[PDB]
Amino acid sequence: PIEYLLFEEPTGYAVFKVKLQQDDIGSRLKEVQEQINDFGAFTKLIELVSFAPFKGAAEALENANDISEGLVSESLKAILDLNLPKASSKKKNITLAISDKNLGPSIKEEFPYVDCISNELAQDLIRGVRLHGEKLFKGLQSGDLERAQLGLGHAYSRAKVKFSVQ
Amino acid sequence: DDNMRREVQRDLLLIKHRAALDPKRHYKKQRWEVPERFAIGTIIEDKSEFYSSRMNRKERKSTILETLMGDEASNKYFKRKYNEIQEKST
Amino acid sequence: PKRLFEGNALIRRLVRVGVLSEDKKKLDYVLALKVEDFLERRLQTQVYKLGLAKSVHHARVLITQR
Amino acid sequence: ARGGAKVVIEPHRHAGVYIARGKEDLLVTKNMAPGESVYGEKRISVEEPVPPTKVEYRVWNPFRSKLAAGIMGGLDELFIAPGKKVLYLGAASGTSVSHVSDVVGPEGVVYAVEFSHRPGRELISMAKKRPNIIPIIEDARHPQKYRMLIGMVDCVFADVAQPDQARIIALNSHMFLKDQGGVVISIKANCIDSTVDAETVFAREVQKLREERIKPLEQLTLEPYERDHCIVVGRYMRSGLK
Amino acid sequence: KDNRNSRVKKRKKYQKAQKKLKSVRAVYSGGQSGVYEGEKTGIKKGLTRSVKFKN
Amino acid sequence: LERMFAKPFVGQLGYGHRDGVYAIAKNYGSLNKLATGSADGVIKYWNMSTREEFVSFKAHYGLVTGLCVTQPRFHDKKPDLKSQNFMLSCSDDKTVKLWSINVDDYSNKNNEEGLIRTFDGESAFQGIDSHRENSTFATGGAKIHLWDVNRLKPVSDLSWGADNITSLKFNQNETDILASTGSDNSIVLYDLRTNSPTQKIVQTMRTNAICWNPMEAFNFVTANEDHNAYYYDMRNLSRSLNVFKDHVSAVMDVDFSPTGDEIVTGSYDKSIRIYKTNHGHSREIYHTKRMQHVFQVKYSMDSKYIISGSDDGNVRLWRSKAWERSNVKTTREKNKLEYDEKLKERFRHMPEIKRISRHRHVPQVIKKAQEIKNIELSSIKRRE
Amino acid sequence: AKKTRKFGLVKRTLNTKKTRNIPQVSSALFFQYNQAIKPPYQVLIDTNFINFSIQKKVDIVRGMMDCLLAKCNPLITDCVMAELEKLGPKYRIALKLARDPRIKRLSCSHKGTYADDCLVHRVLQHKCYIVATNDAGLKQRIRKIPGIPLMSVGGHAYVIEKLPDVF
Amino acid sequence: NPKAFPLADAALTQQILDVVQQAANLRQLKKGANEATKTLNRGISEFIIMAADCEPIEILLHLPLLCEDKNVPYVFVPSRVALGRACGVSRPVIAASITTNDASAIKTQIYAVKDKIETLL
Ligand SMILES: [Zn+2]
Repeated sequence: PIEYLLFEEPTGYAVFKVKLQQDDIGSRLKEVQEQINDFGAFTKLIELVSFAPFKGAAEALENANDISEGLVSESLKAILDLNLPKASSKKKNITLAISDKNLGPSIKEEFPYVDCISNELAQDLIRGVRLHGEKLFKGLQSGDLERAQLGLGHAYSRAKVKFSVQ
Repeated sequence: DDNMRREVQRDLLLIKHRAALDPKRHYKKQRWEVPERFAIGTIIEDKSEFYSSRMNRKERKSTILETLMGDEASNKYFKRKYNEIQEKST
Repeated sequence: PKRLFEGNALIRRLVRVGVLSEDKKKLDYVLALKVEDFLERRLQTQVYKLGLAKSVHHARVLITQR
Repeated sequence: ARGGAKVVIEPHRHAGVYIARGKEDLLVTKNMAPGESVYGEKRISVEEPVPPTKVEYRVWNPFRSKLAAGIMGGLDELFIAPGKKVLYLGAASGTSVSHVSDVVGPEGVVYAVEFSHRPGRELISMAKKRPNIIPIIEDARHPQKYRMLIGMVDCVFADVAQPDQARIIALNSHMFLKDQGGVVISIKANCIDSTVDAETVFAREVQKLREERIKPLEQLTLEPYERDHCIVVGRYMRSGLK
Repeated sequence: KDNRNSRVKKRKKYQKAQKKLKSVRAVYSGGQSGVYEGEKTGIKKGLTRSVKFKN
Repeated sequence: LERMFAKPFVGQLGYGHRDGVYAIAKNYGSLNKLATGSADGVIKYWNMSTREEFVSFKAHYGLVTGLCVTQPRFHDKKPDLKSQNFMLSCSDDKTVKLWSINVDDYSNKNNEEGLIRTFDGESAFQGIDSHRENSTFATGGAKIHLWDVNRLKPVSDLSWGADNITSLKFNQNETDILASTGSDNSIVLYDLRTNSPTQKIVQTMRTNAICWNPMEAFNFVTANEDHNAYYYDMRNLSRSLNVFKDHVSAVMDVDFSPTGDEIVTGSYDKSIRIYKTNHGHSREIYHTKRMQHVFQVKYSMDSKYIISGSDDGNVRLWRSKAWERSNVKTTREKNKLEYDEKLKERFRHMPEIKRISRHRHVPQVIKKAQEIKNIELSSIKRRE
Repeated sequence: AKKTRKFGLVKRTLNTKKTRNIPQVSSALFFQYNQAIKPPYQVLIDTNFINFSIQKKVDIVRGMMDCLLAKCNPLITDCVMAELEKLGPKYRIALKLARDPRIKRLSCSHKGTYADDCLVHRVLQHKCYIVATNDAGLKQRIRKIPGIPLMSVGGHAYVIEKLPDVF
Repeated sequence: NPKAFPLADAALTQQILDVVQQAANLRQLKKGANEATKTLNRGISEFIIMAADCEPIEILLHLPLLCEDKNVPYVFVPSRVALGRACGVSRPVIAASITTNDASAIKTQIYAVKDKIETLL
């Protein structure tokens, strides 16, 4: 019961709809771990649904800072509001797989009909998505992830340190 | 390649026989067959080691063999050792 | 009662000898003691450590030299 | 020794590093920003054949780089290659991350991770003179705090001294380390268990790796450079440790 | 004379054994003394002095 | 290919229990979670996805005789069903204890770890189960008591007469029907809406355990010490629907697959057997040199796996069908596999195929016991 | 190669004729001293050891305390545990012992279940343990290793062999 | 000011200054910013004590860089004149280095103070 997952990226947020569930007990087995590595089987387990790209470098930077501190940004708020179905706020909440335990509560207190998950299974799904990366986007236009990462890392670190031209 | 070939061959042979340049060094026992590639080069100090390790301008010789010549204690030790090894050969 | 009396005696004896540190006042650390600890407490070692001597044999000699 | 003698470069066994022979040998890596030495190390220059260009080398100082000491002692399978993306846990400054950069080359990247701010600042400077490094000044116990910035490294090298070293390594390897990945750990026994001794600390830490699903491959006690240190090379196996 | 005095014989024996140990396995002595002169004794490419975890 | 791909054993759960396993209870809600308990007195709450354990309480001074896993319905509050799970141990030293477990299933918060409540008893308790969707448990010691979570005194007394009661089980559907097994080798159905025992059958030997089935709601199956498992209809208790046969010592536990068509039994002989509800002979036998006296068996809520607690102290877990790897299968492969199964169901009874697909290797103790038992039955039959 | 050809060539021969890896020595070891085994010790238990202990009625933990006058942390590897298990029902008592809360278990990523091989590797690798047994073949191999103390069971209580500080 | 971040309280200052005087007596202590930096370069330092009211603070503030680069514990204490007394010299000292020597009598003290410094870091 892992209906959706959220994946943050240097160029914006992505949201995937889980199609099948890998069996929960067998997860430590050679066979399911290999299907996470392989690309053919990961597509059977996951299809992308949404992708909101960041506006510019500054907006990406502050968004990464808020992800670090564990808050929800305006952009994340919007994309979740758009993708996630509205179930009853009392029974049958919708399951979303995130990467950060500390991100959980903020998402909840913004969306009381969603339930975050960071399990062994959800961490495996995040890992597979991160491994395959751009092949999963079916061609949706994304910046070069590696250059994005270099720029973002440098900006993040300079921000924390207070690097100065003086 | 086959220019500067004589000088580079001398340097390579010297390095292969480096165990005998000094009575005080005693390197580990390795064969050192000549590599397929290499590129002899210069060592550059930092500005902060000008007395400790910076070498000179007039002691800068274009080859390890000729700087070995320029050093003097090496020269007298070599000529001595060669003298007695020759007298034992004879 | 026997354990308590005799054990406390043994621990304070070792602590005052200097073998055992203050913070390890427990019979378990007593079990963890060793020969190097006792030798480190000997006098010649202490001279050499405090610096009145230059070697352990210099120290030995001094001590017996009065 | 002195910065005049003439040396003979040569390839090492490990792709990416070189041996400089002479009256006495050295370990070297090709520079990437030729013309500057990041921490004052004597640095070789050769010529490469329009006028020929000058290619510049740098020297590993084994008493300063734990990886250098490991290389010089002799590690069978080092996992840092001339094209691979390496995560680096604990880069105080360029003293060894710059050399890992020089050995991964222009293709592979290197994610330097540090916690404090002063060496972080100089790490930023070096990392901006060098393209491969991306510097991250986040704590190394919170990969979720810097997960936007790293993707699927090939091997992690670890030089954190913290006692909870193996937990740190497990977190970061699970979260970013590709499968069948390389892990190199630098263990400092005094700074893990100050009371019990070094062989005990090593055996304990090796078992902790064997727990967190890294099959350790080899183990080296790097003596004549550092006192009571070790580096363990192991393989993240992630699926059937057996 | 190393039989006339006992502890002298043990002293000299210990010094000799210290040297032989320095031969058997690399021993830690201080660290770098001057500036990094270079590995005075030679780098061997194909030795691999490390303990391997067999299966 | 089936014979060369049958690889049942899939792995065990951590380092195990010190002193043999005697209580297992799967969480009927989730799928990772089970709770095991040992004659040491130490109960553990396993995460089977990672083969790890959440906690490990030293619960009781004596044996742990029963485990239930649940969520209570307190009236003081509503304990978080999402951050914590709850577990209920039923001990031999006259206590019942309710524990909390901190479960990582959701990531949706950020104290109160263990032993929420203790229910003192007057007797030694001997089995436990908990009526679902009502938070009401029932414990069989010397007289079965219907307890509520919020009252420390057993709410209701159910007992035919003055006999102790070995074991209990509620049923899955029409959930007010309880069945119980008593040591004057009796099987007694209880109903909770009228709040009374309902009927009684007495067999020739004691029945160790009973499981309703979760798809028919009036059939149950009892593991019985005369080497057998008897499958009964509830409304007509005069006769057994079927008898499941192929064990060679006391049967010790049974469980229904949630699909409702297969049964898994574990005996005091050291083996596991899997049956289909319609046949009456074993489909499959699981056995190891390191597993002994299977005392507890639980079939998994995805129907895919089997957990077996054995008194060598280990909680192994096996595949329900020894083939079906857990990976996801490309549609071509899936069609080929279903085609395989259909074809062999068609030709099941041809002599060559039957010889090959029935050849399964069994321990020498079971082989010899089986031929002896056959000899004795022939003897009985011809003197008759 | 005929016989006379071979003989002739042997005659003529007589007339005419008249990456590697060498593991580093452990930094713990003085020449054979092994100065890295200070109390509290760490003892790798073995199957033979458990069974002989049951035979001679010596407790594990208190027995090693007696033998060494220190604390002894005993450790059981996965191949030692699985060997006891396969031994089976007749050794139910040895297993209920070895599976004690104080016997901490250290795992392994190694093939099959041959505790001899598995043990000898541990002590080749680390040299902070002391091996416990009564098995002759393993005893011989461990003696061949330098500086590894060997605690056998014998007589009425455990004996220890290569510890300089047996007392 | 967080620039002198780890600043010892009264008790830790007591034990620090006591081991500083002990090391000055057994002559395992290097006194002064420059000599401290020299020991730091040579990697012979067990740990570093600094003053917290230097005029100004940066002149020794350079040290924490090398300290936490090479993993050598460092700690600030309130008064440089107190540090000078503790060292046993006629003039106020601002930064001193407790060196490392296996053949020392004060071994266990230095290790206790270094333990607590690391905990505080
Ligand atoms: Zn093993």
